Amino acid sequence: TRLLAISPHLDDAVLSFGAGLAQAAQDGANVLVYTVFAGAAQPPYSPAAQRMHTIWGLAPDDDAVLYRRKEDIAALDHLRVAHRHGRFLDSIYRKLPDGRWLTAHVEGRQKLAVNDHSPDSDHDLVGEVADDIRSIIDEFDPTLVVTCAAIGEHPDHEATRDAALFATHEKNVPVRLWEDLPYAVFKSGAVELPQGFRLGSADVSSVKPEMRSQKFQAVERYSSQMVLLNGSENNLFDRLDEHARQNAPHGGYGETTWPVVRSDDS
Ligand SMILES: [Zn+2]
Repeated sequence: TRLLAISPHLDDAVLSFGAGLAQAAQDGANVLVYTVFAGAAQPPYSPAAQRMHTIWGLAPDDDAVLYRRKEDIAALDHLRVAHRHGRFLDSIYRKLPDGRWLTAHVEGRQKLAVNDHSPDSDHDLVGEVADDIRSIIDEFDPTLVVTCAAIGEHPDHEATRDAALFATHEKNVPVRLWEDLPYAVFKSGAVELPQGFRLGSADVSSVKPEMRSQKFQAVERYSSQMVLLNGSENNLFDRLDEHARQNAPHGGYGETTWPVVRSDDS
């Protein structure tokens, strides 16, 4: 078993699928977690990115990607799994064809806005990511790929998911999507996939207490994300536990995943 996890950002795979990853490694699978939007970034940073760096406990002009890459390696090392850091820039670092930043801070507004841009630029990014995933599939030869459902509709999550669907389809490799956490605690769960793909029946995993502990300890390695993830209740792990309990009342901890299959008539 060769399991390739494809994470949009440096944290998503562990938050969403860390128990699954840790399980797979125990069961003797060869596990690699490739993060798409782990591309090196350097100043000048946008006001929005500088604001994010501050929220992450860094100075505005710190090399945030380096800090986050080191966190990811610690987290994945804790799960006893391999890492691979991709070349693509997080949405907060990307520019539009016209030279504007992709993402902007709006005075008063907490949530960051995305600037309008052409169909083509979106298409091009997904195409590039798909190219890199195809290359990694050739190199690593996975028997299973897992990536995000993009619950919560983060553009980087949607780009990752779509690129993985295209690449795995072309390469004829089985693929599953995980339930994005903690996003799924606040969103309906429904997603719109690219034409021709659909979700099969959910699997809700059941993992031993030791794996839950390992997952949660691994999440803690992402120091930069802790304040953001815990919120003003300081209750990330409680919310994750409650979410799992909802989906398995007579169970222990678990993670929801769906197989992705081809639609009828496609
Ligand atoms: Zn993410």
